[PDB]
Amino acid sequence: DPQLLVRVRGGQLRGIRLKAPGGPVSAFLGIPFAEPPVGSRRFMPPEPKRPWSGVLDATTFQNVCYQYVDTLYPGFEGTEMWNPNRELSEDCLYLNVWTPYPRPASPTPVLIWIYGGGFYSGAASLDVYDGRFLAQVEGAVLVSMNYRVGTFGFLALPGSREAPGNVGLLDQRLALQWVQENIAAFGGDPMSVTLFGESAGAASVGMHILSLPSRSLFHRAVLQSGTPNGPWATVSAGEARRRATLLARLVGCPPGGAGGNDTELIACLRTRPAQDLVDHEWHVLPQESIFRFSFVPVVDGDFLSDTPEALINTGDFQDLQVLVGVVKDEGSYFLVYGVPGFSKDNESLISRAQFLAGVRIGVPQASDLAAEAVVLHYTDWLHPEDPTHLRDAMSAVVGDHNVVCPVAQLAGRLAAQGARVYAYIFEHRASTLTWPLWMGVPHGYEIEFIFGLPLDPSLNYTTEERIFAQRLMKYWTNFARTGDPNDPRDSKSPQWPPYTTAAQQYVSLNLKPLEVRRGLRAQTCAFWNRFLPKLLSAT
Amino acid sequence: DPQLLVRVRGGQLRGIRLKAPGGPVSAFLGIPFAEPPVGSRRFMPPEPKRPWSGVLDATTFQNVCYQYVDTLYPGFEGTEMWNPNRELSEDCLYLNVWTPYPRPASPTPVLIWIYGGGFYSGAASLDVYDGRFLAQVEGAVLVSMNYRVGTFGFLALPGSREAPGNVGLLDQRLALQWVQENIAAFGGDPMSVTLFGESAGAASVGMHILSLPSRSLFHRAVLQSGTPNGPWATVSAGEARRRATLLARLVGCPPGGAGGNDTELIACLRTRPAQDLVDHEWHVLPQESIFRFSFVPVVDGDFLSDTPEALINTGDFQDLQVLVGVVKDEGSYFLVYGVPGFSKDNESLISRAQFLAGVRIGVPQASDLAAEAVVLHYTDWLHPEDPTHLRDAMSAVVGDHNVVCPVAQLAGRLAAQGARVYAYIFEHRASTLTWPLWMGVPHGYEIEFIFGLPLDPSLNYTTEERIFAQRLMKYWTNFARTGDPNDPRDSKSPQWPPYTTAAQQYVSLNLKPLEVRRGLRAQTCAFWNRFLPKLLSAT
Repeated sequence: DPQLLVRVRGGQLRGIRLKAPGGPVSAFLGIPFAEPPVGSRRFMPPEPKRPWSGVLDATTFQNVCYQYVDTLYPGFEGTEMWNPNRELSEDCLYLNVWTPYPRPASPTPVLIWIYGGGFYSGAASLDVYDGRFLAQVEGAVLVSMNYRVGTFGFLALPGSREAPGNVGLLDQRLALQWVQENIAAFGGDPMSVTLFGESAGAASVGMHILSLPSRSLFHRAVLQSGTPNGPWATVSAGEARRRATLLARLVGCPPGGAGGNDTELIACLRTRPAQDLVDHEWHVLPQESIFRFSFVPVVDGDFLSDTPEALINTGDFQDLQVLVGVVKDEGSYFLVYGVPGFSKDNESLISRAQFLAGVRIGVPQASDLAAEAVVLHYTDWLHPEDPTHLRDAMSAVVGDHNVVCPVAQLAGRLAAQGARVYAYIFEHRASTLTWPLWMGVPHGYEIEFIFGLPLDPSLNYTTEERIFAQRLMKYWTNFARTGDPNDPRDSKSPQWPPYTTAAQQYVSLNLKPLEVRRGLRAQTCAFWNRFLPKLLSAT
Repeated sequence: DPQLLVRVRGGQLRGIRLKAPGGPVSAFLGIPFAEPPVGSRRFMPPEPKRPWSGVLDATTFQNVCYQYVDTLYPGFEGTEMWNPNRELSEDCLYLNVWTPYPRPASPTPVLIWIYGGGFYSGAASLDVYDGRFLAQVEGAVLVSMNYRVGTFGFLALPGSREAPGNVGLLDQRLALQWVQENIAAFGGDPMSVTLFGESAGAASVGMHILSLPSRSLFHRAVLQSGTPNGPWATVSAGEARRRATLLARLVGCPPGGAGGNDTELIACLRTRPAQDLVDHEWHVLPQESIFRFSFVPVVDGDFLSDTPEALINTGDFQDLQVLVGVVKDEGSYFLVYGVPGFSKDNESLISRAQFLAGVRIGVPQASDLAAEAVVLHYTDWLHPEDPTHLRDAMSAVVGDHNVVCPVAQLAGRLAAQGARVYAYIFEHRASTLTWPLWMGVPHGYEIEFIFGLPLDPSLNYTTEERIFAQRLMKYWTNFARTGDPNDPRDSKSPQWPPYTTAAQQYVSLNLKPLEVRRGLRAQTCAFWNRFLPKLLSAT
């Protein structure tokens, strides 16, 4: 079947024909995009996959990059669903392609997805990132690649030749240059590349916009629940180094009282079993905390010329179309992972003292005064001990601090600089959600919908959820083709207005039709984005 | 007429028969309560008036104590109404008495009023403090004394024998001891003394509660728009001294490069024409500001054993009944007196920069960071330049900082310590009000109502206002007799609940019936009463 047989710039491939509810889909899973970054390649910028003979099989999902695996709640769908579903391996630089069966007629727009998992975990192989529905139904050419997370992706000794950092991003950039020079053959338009990701994938998409060289490889961008500018998606060189060598040292690299040879250091590191590194991953953070990750993009003054803050602050984004948004309760999920009093198993009605402590875990960089400021802001002084309030407060400190305000800081900075921005607030809690009611709509629970999982009848969502999904898919693909999530020409009732400095408009993405709103946590985010920082830089 | 002829502990007096709308009233105006504090008596604690021969005439209002006179808007009722309406003079220690004609049957409860004017101005002689209606109508024995304001009342050189401070308060205490030993003869009950005052009079009432010796002279207390604990009603010894000597020095006391003799200093000061002092009154403040006064009660460690803060913080007020409240816009009035952009003549739609400056005048003690905090808190980040918002914001910074939050800090501290507290928010703007609409209900515009001025038909308020007034008078006299502003036994519809730490209940005093509410500016006041201070004590 020529539908499943495609010649790529480096060789032939055989896809597989998948069956989505509305029909058939072509799927080319496992395409090498680079030479496995193993052995003396570990910590190195990726290299273009060499051309192969014969027909490369591409009927299946490849190995997940090497990464920590979540224990915490073993056998629990809520956590497991995020875990690797393929074998772990340093040989994981592959991407996927879904195209409607049969290949489109003309150059369809492409949706390149970037998975997220703190920069330390994640995989395109995942169920919720099943690009079949968006290709099947909205007739889109969808691509999802794997990029090195953890030490392998980001361990860096800034200035070094052999562990220079951000290589997990270069992985994604490489997948992008490949989509450029080969998506054509799948019926995709190399001229309408729309990047889109969640958590650190969103953060990533952000970095592509902030990085010159990534510019020519995409035209539109979506950033769900995450940005390049907050407190957790980048570290300085100094800290990077501090956590590289510290990690090295815990692994015996270098052995003895040796030193001053970054090369020997990396050479040594390059011999340790992958799992040895993952074993010490979490011991290099400088404080007890949540929503803070050990190995993530570093401000090298290369891939990022300066901090994302400085960049979105003075960049020229005068033409960029960008969709951005957030969910009802970003912070909830993270509380279970480390804030005394919280669990998925009870209502986590915490004490005040617990909440006071939470604030220091959740805002680890905060001095005392700054912590005080945060407590002032989230305490309800008519009921400073209501456990239910405290509980939700904790979730807000975390969610606002890491996701919401940073989103809003980016939305506004973008708009003010030229961007056409759109914003939203996912508020629908999936019926199927396995987390406790108290977490409401946790970080990452919009994905099932954007991808169109409710369209699968076996999965069993509600018809509303299904319709909902379709609506959501429609907005994305529409922003994808046009650069406006809006019903074509067809001005079908509710409209989605561009987020603007002055009006500050965003929409409620939920079961009830679009419902425009103004100001994304405006006060709260003024707290965080405007004042808090000066407090911190004083203390 | 024996009604108008009364023998007091020191001599005979002849009252005059006044005519209130509902009938006749006995009025004993001008009763010396102390020996004129003139000459070598200036700056000295007051002394009990010597007994006189014959029949002391008491048919008229005596001289207003020596004080600055407001220019600003000459001929304008809004300011003039506060100005002296009698001759100025250091010989002003007299009080007044209104009793219903004819003398009550049995010991009526007494309402002793304490006028307020920044501790620098004021007089019982004023029109709005006409105790005839409250005696006429609610059959109450009302008393209003004059106490030395300004330098004469408060200039102090702490530790000195001859200018020890707080003598204006001792004046009021003396009037109190007189009411004690003589109100009896006017049909008043020396056993049901209810102090009640506004602005610094309220602040004063507060100090009586905080001062042991004032305790035995009153049983209930009301504090309108003012408390002993805020930022402006007390100064330390050190500052007191600093402003005494500085004032002295500007007046040539002592002349030359002399010194180290507080006595010579005061002796010298004691020779300067009263107006010479008033002339330099306003030059000893340490910063440009508003709602800040030069000469006011000092924390001597005598009349006040420690700061009012410390006192309401650890005092035992377990039995005290106290009514407390505030008006819609405390801060408005003060803006005209010194905040660039404001005037009574235009809508004062200020610029942002103006508002930024306002904040430093209005919160003179604030460091930069603290000012920042205040700006953060009152700026509306969706419209940080809306002049109308800025305008009202300025008024709130001032009103919350000086009156509201301090009231709330006291209410709560009292309640928590045993007090039975009641609270309110006067929200009715008199129809007659001559200030611009933008000031809404300015500091001091409840007085007309509590005193019952609308009952006078010539004055021409609205019937509602009249009825309103009657209602208000009823609450006061009721709190006065019972210690509960509530309709007797007669549970006549809406009830006024005690302000409590937990529920934080207060009521809307306005045209529409009582309407209980919870939390007096709860967030805002948490800002000011809890956080702001630590910010300031850090900076």
